Amino acid sequence: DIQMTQSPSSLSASVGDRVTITCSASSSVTYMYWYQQKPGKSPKPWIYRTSDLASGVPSRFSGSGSGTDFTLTISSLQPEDFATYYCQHYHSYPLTFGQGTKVEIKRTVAAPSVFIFPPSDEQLKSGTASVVCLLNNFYPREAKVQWKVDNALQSGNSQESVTEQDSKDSTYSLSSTLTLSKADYEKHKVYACEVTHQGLSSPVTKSFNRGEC
Amino acid sequence: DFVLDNEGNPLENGGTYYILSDITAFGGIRAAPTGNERCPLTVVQSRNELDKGIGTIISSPYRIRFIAEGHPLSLKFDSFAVIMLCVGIPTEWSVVEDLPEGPAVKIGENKDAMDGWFRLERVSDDEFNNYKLVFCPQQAEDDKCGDIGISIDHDDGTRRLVVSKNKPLVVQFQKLD
Amino acid sequence: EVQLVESGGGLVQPGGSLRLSCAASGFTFSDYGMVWVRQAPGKGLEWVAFISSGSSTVYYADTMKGRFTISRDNSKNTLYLQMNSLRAEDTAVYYCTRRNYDDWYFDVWGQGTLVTVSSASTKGPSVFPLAPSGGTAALGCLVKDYFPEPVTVSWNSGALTSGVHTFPAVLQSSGLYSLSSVVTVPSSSLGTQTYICNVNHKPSNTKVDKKVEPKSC
Amino acid sequence: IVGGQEAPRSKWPWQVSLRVHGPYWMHFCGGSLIHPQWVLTAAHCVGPDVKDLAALRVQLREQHLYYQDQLLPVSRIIVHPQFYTAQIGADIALLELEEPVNVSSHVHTVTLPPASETFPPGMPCWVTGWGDVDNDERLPPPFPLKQVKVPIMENHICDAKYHLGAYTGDDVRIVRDDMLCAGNTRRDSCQGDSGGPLVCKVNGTWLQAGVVSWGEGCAQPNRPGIYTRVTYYLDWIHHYVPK
Repeated sequence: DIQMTQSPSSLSASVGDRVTITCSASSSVTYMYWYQQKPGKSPKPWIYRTSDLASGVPSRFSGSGSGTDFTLTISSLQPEDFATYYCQHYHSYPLTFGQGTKVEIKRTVAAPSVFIFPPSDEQLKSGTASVVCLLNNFYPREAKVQWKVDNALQSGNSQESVTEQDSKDSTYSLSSTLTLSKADYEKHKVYACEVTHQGLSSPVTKSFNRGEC
Repeated sequence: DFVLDNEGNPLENGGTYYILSDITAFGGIRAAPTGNERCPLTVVQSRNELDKGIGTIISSPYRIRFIAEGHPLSLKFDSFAVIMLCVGIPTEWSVVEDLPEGPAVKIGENKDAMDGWFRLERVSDDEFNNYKLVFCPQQAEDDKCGDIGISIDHDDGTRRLVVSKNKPLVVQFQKLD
Repeated sequence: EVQLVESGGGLVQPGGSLRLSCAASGFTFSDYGMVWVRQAPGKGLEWVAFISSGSSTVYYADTMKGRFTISRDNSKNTLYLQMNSLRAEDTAVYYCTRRNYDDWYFDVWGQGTLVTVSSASTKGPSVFPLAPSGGTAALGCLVKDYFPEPVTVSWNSGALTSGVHTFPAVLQSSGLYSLSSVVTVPSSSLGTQTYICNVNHKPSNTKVDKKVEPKSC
Repeated sequence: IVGGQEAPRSKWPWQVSLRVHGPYWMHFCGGSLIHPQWVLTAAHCVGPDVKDLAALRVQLREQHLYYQDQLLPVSRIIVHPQFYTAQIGADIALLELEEPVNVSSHVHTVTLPPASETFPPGMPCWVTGWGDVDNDERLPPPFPLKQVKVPIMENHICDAKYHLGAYTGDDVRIVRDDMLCAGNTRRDSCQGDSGGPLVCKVNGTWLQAGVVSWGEGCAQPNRPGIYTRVTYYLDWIHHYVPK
């Protein structure tokens, strides 16, 4: 019945920037509702009846529109505005939400601090080896991690995990896990993690020599 | 929704309003003699920016207090000064077809008037209440209605209200005192 | 305090049934319209259902109508969601939310309850240390091979929170989850200061406390 | 309501007021309670551009409009599918309440007529509402609910009267089969009464004959009030409203 199309799906903006999120209803509606949801948290009412702010919502937020076109505006983006925003109609049943707009905050470039971790003796017993490379507190998100085992480039045996922008300083941390069989791990000596990032004048390599150094 | 005046208030069914332009360049709606007319029978848009025109009584046969978008309407000028022999002319707006300018908005006795209704439709701009007028023949689907636009007279420059397939006339309403 | 507390989520096989409940407190429950909203992992909010104050009016999203039933018990201040013929696509956190009386926005939401629709077996994780090595040192815990989500990690029973990063889990080829939790500490603290990661996996009632320390080399 | 009087508190327990959200919960139309969970009104009241369910409320019978409001939520709005701009007609709509009303002697439903009831002239009929007391004359504060007995005028006689002093040809119908005529130059419904009930007492029971719909002005010569004929729409009403 009423379908919501929200745009953009994600944006990155600087502190003090004017930010505009839009919502299009498939057919004309009287009001628009907006919610803010932070990662791992439950949503909060943000704007209702198109332009009324929920309790505690700061006045840098505003809502506008009519008919099929509505917007949520942040007049001066703040670090605490880091969240996903959703539009919702209350025209008729069925109710629908827009797909959401993820808002990220820009900050100065920060190079990652890189750490390499060999598989533990406890895990080696089990017949599997996990080699972990950590990229700590960097900005922007873009980072290239390449594994080298005796200088041979590894492909398809690693997985990456990235945290959400840190609430203290807007940085990310990233893990790259290299998974090998105990037999394949014991067949090689040098385990290297090669990291490329905007904050690094040159790619950084973190290494160790198998088992007991 | 209810059609709103330039103070943000819903238009009253049977209320009197100046029909002004969305643009500062043109005035309000009024009546003027055109061609061989002996009385001001042509509905025009004034070229004098300061002229608010003639107060227009906007109504719907529906027994609702306010003018809504999509409701059938009738429009008529309120009393205005005319020459002695034109006193008493009907002020109801009619659309008469088979005219060089196309179907034209006229007042006065029009036995040949097309059977139908006017309707008002909001023309999106956000914080401004702008509308277009549309004429609908009896039992017509929306696709069969005609937007009211302006046909500038080839000789005079007079801005005549006509059913037009080109840019519609965009207006706002100002309530009379 | 106005509150909504969801319960009853968990792992269910495809084709299975589950009843969710939401306990309301701090308001006169029988005066309010109540709704269910779900959110698949990493996806957006999806409206599920609505129920009027007196239960006479119920509405559902197209993809859940028939299979899901919303009800309430005003004498128990409880909202329910009966979910039948469950599918993999129903996997989500289910939120209970109250419709604002005057203005109809969803003003109170519970913390949500995770429902995982899968034929895969519950498995507790294996915890391995990420041993460190002046300045700053990094150490951690590798939380390997568990199912389903979630896993919780704390350091020194909550007394160490500064510099902690717990990674979102990644789903491996084996269909099991794995994550790491890391912490940066001063290099001078190693050897003197004890670092223990407290891994908690409620889905399997597994609790592991692992001391992280430098080895012989 | 033109002519007539303030209604005693005990009369017209089915009268409702439809409210729209704004600077205040403004009355835009009347309605009638036809089932503990359903309100009958005019399509023009809620269409062709239907407002969100959040923007509307139902107010059951009150002696003074805006004094002691108790607003009720709506779960559904149904405009007759044949209602459209360029034709006066199919002017009927339904609002489903979220909860059935707990009926009392002071607040209860009106009986819908059987299909055979034509409501001929002579019949005792009354129209109620909080509308204008004359052309361009508001009902003044404290906005008491008013009532007026109106005479029924046969459809063909009424259609001929609407052709008097008009450009419209005798060839085309103005007053149709789905319409009913009532009122005169002293007694009529007016702006603000739209959507409200026209009721007639038949064999001891009050039946809703019509819904206030349209007219040319109020209480004007050769222009009686036009109502949607309820009998014509019974099959449509019964596709939603339990019998």
